[PDB]
Formats: sequence, C-alpha cells, structure tokens
Amino acid sequence: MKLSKDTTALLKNFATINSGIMLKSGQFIMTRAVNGTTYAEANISDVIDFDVAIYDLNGFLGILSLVNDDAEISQSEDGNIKIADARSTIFWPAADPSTVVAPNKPIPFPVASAVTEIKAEDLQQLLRVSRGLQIDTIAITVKEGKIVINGFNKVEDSALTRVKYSLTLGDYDGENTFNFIINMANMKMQPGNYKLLLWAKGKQGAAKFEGEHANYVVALEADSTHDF
Amino acid sequence: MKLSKDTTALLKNFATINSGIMLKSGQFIMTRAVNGTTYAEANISDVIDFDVAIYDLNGFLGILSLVNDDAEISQSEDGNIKIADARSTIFWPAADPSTVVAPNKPIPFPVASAVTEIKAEDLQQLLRVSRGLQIDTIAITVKEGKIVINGFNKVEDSALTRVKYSLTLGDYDGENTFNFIINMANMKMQPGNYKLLLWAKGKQGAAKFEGEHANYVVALEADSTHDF
Amino acid sequence: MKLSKDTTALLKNFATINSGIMLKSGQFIMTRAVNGTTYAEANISDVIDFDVAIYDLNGFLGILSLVNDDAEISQSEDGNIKIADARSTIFWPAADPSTVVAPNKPIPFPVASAVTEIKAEDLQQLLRVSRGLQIDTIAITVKEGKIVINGFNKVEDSALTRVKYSLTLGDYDGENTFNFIINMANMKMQPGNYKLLLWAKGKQGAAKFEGEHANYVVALEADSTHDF
Amino acid sequence: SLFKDDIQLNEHQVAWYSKDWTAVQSAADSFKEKAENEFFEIIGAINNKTKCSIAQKDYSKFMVENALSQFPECMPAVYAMNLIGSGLSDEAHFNYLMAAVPRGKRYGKWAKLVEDSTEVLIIKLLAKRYQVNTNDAINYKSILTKNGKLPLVLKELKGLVTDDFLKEVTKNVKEQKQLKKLALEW
Amino acid sequence: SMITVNEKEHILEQKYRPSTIDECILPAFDKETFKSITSKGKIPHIILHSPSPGTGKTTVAKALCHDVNADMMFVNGSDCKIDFVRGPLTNFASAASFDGRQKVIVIDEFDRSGLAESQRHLRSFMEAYSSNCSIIITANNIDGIIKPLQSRCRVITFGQPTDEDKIEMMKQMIRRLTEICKHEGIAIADMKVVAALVKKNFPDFRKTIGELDSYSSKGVLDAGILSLVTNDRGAIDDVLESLKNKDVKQLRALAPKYAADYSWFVGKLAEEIYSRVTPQSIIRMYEIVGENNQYHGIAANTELHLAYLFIQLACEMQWK
DNA sequence: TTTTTATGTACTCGTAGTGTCTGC
DNA sequence: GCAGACACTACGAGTACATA
Ligand SMILES: [Mg+2]
Repeated sequence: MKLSKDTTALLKNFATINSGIMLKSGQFIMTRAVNGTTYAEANISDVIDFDVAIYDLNGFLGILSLVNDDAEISQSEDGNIKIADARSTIFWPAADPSTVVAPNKPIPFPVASAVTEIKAEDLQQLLRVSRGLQIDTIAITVKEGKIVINGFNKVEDSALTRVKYSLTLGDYDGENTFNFIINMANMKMQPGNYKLLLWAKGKQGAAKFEGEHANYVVALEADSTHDF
Repeated sequence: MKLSKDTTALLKNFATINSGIMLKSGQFIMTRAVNGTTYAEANISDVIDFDVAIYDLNGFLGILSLVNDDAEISQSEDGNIKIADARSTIFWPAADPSTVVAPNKPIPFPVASAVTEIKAEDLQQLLRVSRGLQIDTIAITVKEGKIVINGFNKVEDSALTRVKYSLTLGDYDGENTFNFIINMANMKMQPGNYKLLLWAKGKQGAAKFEGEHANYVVALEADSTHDF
Repeated sequence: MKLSKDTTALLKNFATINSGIMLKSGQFIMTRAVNGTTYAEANISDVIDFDVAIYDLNGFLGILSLVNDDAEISQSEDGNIKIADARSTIFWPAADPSTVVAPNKPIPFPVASAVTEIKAEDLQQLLRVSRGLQIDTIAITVKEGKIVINGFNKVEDSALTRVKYSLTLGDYDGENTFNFIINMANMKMQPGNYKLLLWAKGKQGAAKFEGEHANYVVALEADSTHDF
Repeated sequence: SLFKDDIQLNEHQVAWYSKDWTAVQSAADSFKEKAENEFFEIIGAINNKTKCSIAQKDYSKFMVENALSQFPECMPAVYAMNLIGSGLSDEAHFNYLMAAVPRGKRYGKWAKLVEDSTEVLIIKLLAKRYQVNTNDAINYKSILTKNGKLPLVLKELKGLVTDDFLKEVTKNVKEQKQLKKLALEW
Repeated sequence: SMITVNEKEHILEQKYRPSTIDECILPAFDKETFKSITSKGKIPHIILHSPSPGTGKTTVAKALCHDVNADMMFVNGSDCKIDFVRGPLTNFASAASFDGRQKVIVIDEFDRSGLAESQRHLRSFMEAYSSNCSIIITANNIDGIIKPLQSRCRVITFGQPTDEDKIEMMKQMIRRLTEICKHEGIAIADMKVVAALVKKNFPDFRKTIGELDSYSSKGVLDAGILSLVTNDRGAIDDVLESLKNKDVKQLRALAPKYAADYSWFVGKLAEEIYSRVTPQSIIRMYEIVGENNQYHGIAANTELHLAYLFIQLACEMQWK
C-alpha cells in the first residue's frame, strides 16, 4: 500500500474527529469520534493491504509528508509499521487495537427526512464566524419557507433564544415544522460542498453530510423539536 | 451603511490605539488611547449613518472580514448591529458610549513650533529596524541645521547616549535647540509620508503626524528638553 | 565594503553554528562552534576590508536584510560597526572578543579514509524527519556492502539498539569496518549537495561535508567503534 | 573537539557564548539546591525558652502547632491554640505558645503510619470500583480475602489501575512496582 | 553646598537623594567598606538588603556607580525575567567597552518569588560573564534571593546599626534635615522637632524626610508641631485606660464604638495589651480574646459580644 | 536532632503547541 | 506553494491565602 495526496487529505481530517484510527484492508476507511457524537466514512483511490492501528494519526501523517509519493508502507519485521523510501526506511509503532477507537460498523443511513444543501462558500463562512461570535451551538429550521441555519452561544444563551447568526440555504417544499440542533465541536469536516440529509424518528435523529470526497454523520442534540 | 476595504483598513489601525471606538454620524472618525498617550482622527469615504458604541472594535473588524463587500450594516431593530451579507445575516453587540473612551472634540493643533516631513519609505526603515536593534525610544533633534531622528535602546542606556540609529529628515531653517523624545509604544500610526508638526511650551508639548488619510497626535516623554 | 545576497545567505547558516562569528580581512569567512564540535569555511565574491568580531550574528544580518545592497559597512567612529543606507545610518554594537569564539586557524582535512556523497533531497529528509521521530543522534557504517546512516533516539535508546531511520547512499567499494556516531545538534549544514569525507584514527576522527557553497567538519562522539 | 588549544571554558561559558538555552538550563538547574525551613529555630525557641527572633520570619501556625504535638506535655496548650488559633495574630499565636509550653526539649522524629501500599492499593481500588468509601471498602477486602479469595475481584479490576490512580497512592518507582504487582499474582 | 538637589522633582524625599557615597548616612564599617570599594576601582558582586524600607540600599547602589563613573544599566527587579537575563542583560555584558568603564548592572528590588528561575539562571550567567561586568542587587527580604546568589555575592545588610551607629547616624540626619529646611525655605523655631522626626522613624530615612514634608504644611516647625510628631499613638488608649480602672459604665459605652471593624480592633488589642500586662495574664488574654474572636460572626449582637469581651478582660487581666 | 493536615481560589512565570502573516 | 516567522493560547509548577 502506497498513499496519495488525495488520500492523506482525508485522514488529516479524520484526526480531528479521533486522535487515532483503525483502518482495514480495502478501499474504505472510517474514524469515529470517541465520545460517539460524530462519525465519518469515506471511499478512496488507494487499497489497504493489511490491518493496522495507529494511535497517533497526526504524528504519522506528518512523517509521511517527509517521504516520497512512491513510498511503500507494509507490516514491518515485528508486528509494527515500515515506510520504504527509494533511498531510506522509516519505522512507525503499530498500535494495539485496545488503544484506538473503532466505529464497529458502517452505519447505513436512513431515508432522508429532509434534504437541502450547503456550499463550499457557506460552510466556510459558518465555521469561521462561529469562532469570532463564540457560537457553540447551531439549530437548523424553516424560516419563511427557506431552510435557515441559526446559531448562538449556548453558554450565555442557554435557551437558544438570542440568535447571533442566520444563514439562508435553500427553500423547503414539504409541510412540516422542525428544529434540529447540533453541537458545534461536532462539526468537523473538510471544506467544500455537502448534500445535507436531515433524518428524525422521534427522540432519535441525525444529520448526514454528503460530500464529493467523504461523507459525515453528526449527532443531533436532545433539544431538537419536530413532526416526522 | 456599507464599509470598504479602505476604511475597514483604517480601523484595524485605530484598534491599536483603543480596543474600542466612538463613531458618530459622519465622514469623520476619531479615537484616543485610554491613557491619553495617542489620539487619531480621520475623514473617510464610506458614510456613517447612525451613532453607536463599539466595545470590541478589533473583533468586529474580524467578523466583517467574513462577509461580502456589499454587506449592509444597519442598527438592529433591537438596537445592536445587523450586518446583512447577501446570503447571510450577522448580529454584533453595542455598548453604551460610556464604556468606550471617546475624546470630546477633534483636538486642533496649535501653531506648530518647528516643522519637517518624512517619506513613506523612511518610516518603514525605522519601525522595521526598531525590533532588531531594540530601539524603544527615539528623538527628533537638529544636526548640522538638518533635523535627524535618533534611535536608542532605553533599557541599555537609560541616558539616551549611544545612539543606535539615525535618519536625516530635511533642512532645519529656524534657530532653536531641541530634543523631543517619543516612546516607540505610541507610534501606532499606519505607514506612508507625513507632514510633521511638533509644538512645545515649557513642560507643555506634543507631536502631530499629519498623514494623507488620517491625522496622528502623539505625546512626548518627560525627559524631553527644549527652549521655545 | 558591501555585502551580496550570496554572502548574506551563506552567513545565516554560519549563525546556526555559532551565535556570532570572528571574521577578518579577505574573501574567506569562518565560524567554529564554541563546544569545539563543528566548524565551517567559505570563500565568496565580496571583499572584507577590516577585522571585526560580531555578537548577534543572526541580528547583524537582520538589519542588513532591511537596507539596500548599496549599504556600505565601515568601522564606526567609536570602534563599533557603522552601516550607511540611503538617507540614514545604523550602528551595530561592536562585540568584545573576550566573549566571542571563532577558529584560531582553519585546521585542514586529512585525506578521506572513506568516500561517499549525499544528494540534496536526502539531507533535507534526514533533518525534517529528525523532528517527527525525535532523533538526536545518527550513525554511518556499512550494511550489505553499501554506506548507510541510522537514526536513533538516544534518550530512550541507551545502546542505540533500536533503529528508527536509515539512509542508503550507494555502495561501499572499500574493505574497512566502522561505526561512526554524530550528534544531531551539530549538523548545521545547508541544503544542496555534499560530497562526504570520513577520517579516523582509533580514538579520534571526524566528517567533512563538501558542498557547492561550503565545507563543514563535525566531530564524532565516543561510541564510534573503529579500526586502523 | 578540534583546535586543541581552547583554555577549557567552564560549563557555563560554552552554553552562554554559543547561546543554547537548554544548556543554559541544565547549567542554571545546577544550582537548584532547595531546603530552607528554619521552623525549628522558632519551635526550639518555644521549648528552650530563649530569644524570639520572629515576625521578621515566616511562621507556620501548623508547623509549630504540629511539631509541638509530638510531646504530650504540650497538648493542653497546642489544643488551646486549635479551638482558638484561627484569628490569632501569627505573632499572638507565637506569644501564647511561649507563655504556655513550660519545659523544653525535643528530639526530632515525628509519628507516621505503616502503609502496606500493596494494601493501600487494594482498598482504593475497591473504593473506586464500587463508589463506596474507605471504611466499607475495608469490609470488602475481608469478605473477599475470607471468601472468594478475591483474586477474581483483583483479576477483573486490574484492568483499571490507571497510572494516574497510581499518582494518588504512593509517590515513586515503588508505584511502578505495584503497576506490575497487581497485574501479576491473580 | 554639600547637598545634592535633583531639581527635576518635587517629591522631596526624592529631590534630596544623595549623589556620591559620601553623602550617605551609613553605619561606620559599612560606609568605609564602600569607600574601600570605590578605591580599588572595580566593583565586586553585591547584594544590598534592608528589610526596613528606605535605608539607602537603592541609593548606595546608584552611588557606587557614580563614584566609579561606571556604565550602568538600572533595571526593575520585577522586570528581570528569564528572557531579560538571556536578552539585553547578555547583550550588555558581551558588547564592548572602549571607555575603560566598569560595567555595572543594578537590579533593583529583586526579591520576588517567581523569579526563582531568572535567579538560578543569573547565578550561572555570572560565571560566564563575570569578567565583563558586575552586579549590584537590591532586596528587602533576602530570602527572596536564591542561596546560590548570596554565595557568589558580597552581602551587606543595611538597617542593623550598632548602638553607636544609631547615635551618630541620627546626628548626621538631624543635620541633614536642617539643611533641607534651609533650601526648601522652612523655618525651625524648635529643633526638638527635627530630632523628633528622626528618632520616631529611625531605621527608615525615606519616611523620615517625607514626614518632614507633611509637617511643614504651615511653613514653620514650632513648639506646637512638636506636640503632633511626638504625640502618642494608637487610639486604643480609651479602652486600655478603662480596662486598667476596671469600670464598666465606660467600657459598656466604648463597645458600640469598635463594633464597626471588630477584626481590626481585636488585633490592635492583642497587640497593645501584650506589653501592658503581666506574663501569666498574657496566657489568659489570648484565651479570652482568642475565644471571643472564634465565636464572632456567630454572635447575634456584635456590640454586646464586644462588651462581653471587655468585662471578661477587666476581671482576669491584672497589671501595672 | 526533627520537617508538611484539606479545600478552594488567585496571580505569575515558563514553555510548548497552535496560528496566521509574510517572504523564493 | 510552502516554510519561517512572527503572535496568543494553555497547561504545569510555584507560590500564597483563608476557613475547617
Ligand atoms: Mg528601592
């Protein structure tokens, strides 16, 4: 197995979801968050030829940058990892799987309870503004027939009443009133275009972001109100 | 009202003077350091269509960097600030104009005492060097009928003795002896060429930097000496 | 005298070896580490016209990188260093050789005991990997008829038993057995290619790197194991 | 080591002249040398009935109070300064003791307990596991050791010895010897 | 004249800060130890510590420098952090002197706690740089100077003068005060007043002059101003007098007076009774006041609970 | 011939790791 | 485009304080 520019892009992102990762032989990888709040699957252009656990996924992605593209990872002389440069060789510790948090099954999302979309441009504006305004919570709902995103500081807001930010996205052709709430530190996904699929059955509900590179699924918070 | 990358620029500057700002309806903005060490004033393009107090000036200048140039700043029905970007809306606070330190009126300079100028290029060469050379105090005096600036390092020689730097500013026409000492900490003004009007009366005195865009007036220090 | 980009770029590197330098009249410049472990030598276009020790080496060049190339560097009227820019002047402190240490004489290099070379990209990889693997010591020896380098972390590795990184330079055509150990602190050399030259006699020895712009000699530590 | 005439510069010169502050750091750190605590000069002043030398110094109402607690003859006036200590001048507290503790003498050794820190572990690991406090945790150890041999309980619980928990029990490599010991003879 | 005036300042205990090492009022041995130093021409590593404020420490530092025509860097001790020592302190030491001038670094008020690292760091800085320059340290509490520094340094303790150095040093200061009155235009009608200021404040010459400022309000030091300087402190006298006399009508009356800050008043009481009462009555006054203090803030009526302290004392406390 | 209790809170120092702004 | 350099954050260690 060798790794491309496009492959380590993802993984560098997955390290923000969970420090380490457990990847298995195939064209597909997922880290899930430890607290279980958020989860990411994706399919890539490279093939994994063996199972291994990596406890410091960031650390490892760093040493990778310093080797040629042609570089060859493979199980090293003992249970551990080896990256073979044309001229040199580098060893990385292979994690005991007790130590890394694995998702345990490729969660096969339901049928969308509502679909909308969010642009590379809009997601960009959100993430950043979130910083300046100390906006730790957002709730997606319908405002004058369009799907709007709202956001607040759940610390000094607590009721999610005073609205620090509003984003218009697209309009809503269905007839049902819903208010869906996400914890912001649960929004970790690489920049760019995502098809947003909201789904809710009663007290369980979720949000899947369908990107042109990976897919992301975030937990909805307890406060979400709706009819579905 | 709408703010232009030109003016959003002149403000990030007045943020290095007072963390806050008072702006009243008009084409004219002033601010002054809380401890009265520096006073800035300017006339601007974009037109200011309501009064307000801004506690955070540098963080709201941070949040206006995230919208489009077309974004419409209005007082909020609810009296705070509404920034309407095209696809989006942001909400930013207003404090009362009691907690932001405004000067009363636009302090007019007296008839100057001596006058020189400085080129844009030569301001660069001062600031930028001070860091390296640790020049924390500078002095405008006359040398050979030609006014020079002098950098010193006040911690190294408390006496302003070994002059680490000097820049000759132009011919000195009148006849008086003076050493004006300015704290590098007060030099907050943006780059470019300035007409320099300085004034002294005994234990009185001040230095006005008259720029193209805005005016700057900077306190001297107390070991400053002169006959005027 | 004036300085060239070439002679400036060269110098900063020489700063990483010693915080200062002692230079004299010529086209030849040099520093040695204080601890004695590393030394450098280089010859350049620009011509040195007076003997001066510097103190903040990285500093002197900082000021330089600001003024013009037309900058003339004299001995200050007070024995310091005077630098003449367009409209202005700057005095850098003349250092006190009591403190400074540089090479007494450029002691030259015994003919190579064994000869190899190292490619540009390959020096880089070593250095930038030493960071992510925390390698503080390396070893040049022979495995399988080729001359290679081995990165170990001396803090967790007493005996350098456990190899994290190895760099193959191409085959060994001599018959001798060596294990040579350098400290990663003392590898200050700049990028670009280097012909390598290794010399030993039994309790004492060194390594010279011969590049397109310079030469370096770093000393080997004790645990070097060698014959002849 | 080239050049072979270098008037060997001291540990410090090398560091500073070359400017690697981590060398400067090992160098400075060399002077660490930390003790002080002239507390016994104050204490011994109160026993042996001598000249005060105080309020110029740093007094620990607790050090003194406690040091004197070593000797049953003082207790009446140590106790007095207990119920009444809070809200006495650091100085007043010293004036009392001087006017209180009558004889004088003391040799050093303070009382500490015996800790089988094998046994301290087993008790804190029951206390954590079951969210019960120490006295009950005790009863626990006994009915396990008595019946069920508690290797099993030690077996299931070993899983969490988390090394931070170890930071609570003892202070040194004896801690790293336990790390292994509970991971062993079950 | 013989006196220095700074004339750039109005605050008068700072207008008159001595220029040389002679101008200073110091104990015999110390003053000489200082001349002797300015003789041999180069200044050793010195630590100067009071702990009483205003004994001359930071003045005697500035002087040694004037008397050696030293090149000086005066630094705020609290400003001298690890990066200063690495920085402009090394910048200074290592940069060259063609004046042939002793390079001296004055670190004023170096006794802070968090500077432990800056201090260990200096004690080493000293070994590498010792021959370029030298270091004078001002401190109030020496303990705030790491022991490895007190070692490498000459440590001179101001403030603890012999019995004869007390007597002469005050004379020297009475003379000095009179001279300041000559310049500032103050008239001395009764001199017992200038002696009062000096005795009253003695170890501290700074307040000693300051008190000269505040008592010149009218422009003359007279027999009436004597009565103020000398006049006998504490206002706990009314209670102390009523306790001696063992009466109530008066004590009962004073209680609501000090009901305001009880915490302070109980302190001033323990302080001033400790001297004024018999040794075994000392052990009781602490029991009596120490208990009254414990239960304050439980006590409903603070005024009354204060009365109950007064009665308790008047009975058991005895003294002359 | 000595030698450190418990619970909460605050200020400062130092460094290391994170960011953004800048220069071939 | 990156790598380098500057600035701001945070955590760990030290210190000191008050109430029980
Ligand atoms: Mg002082």
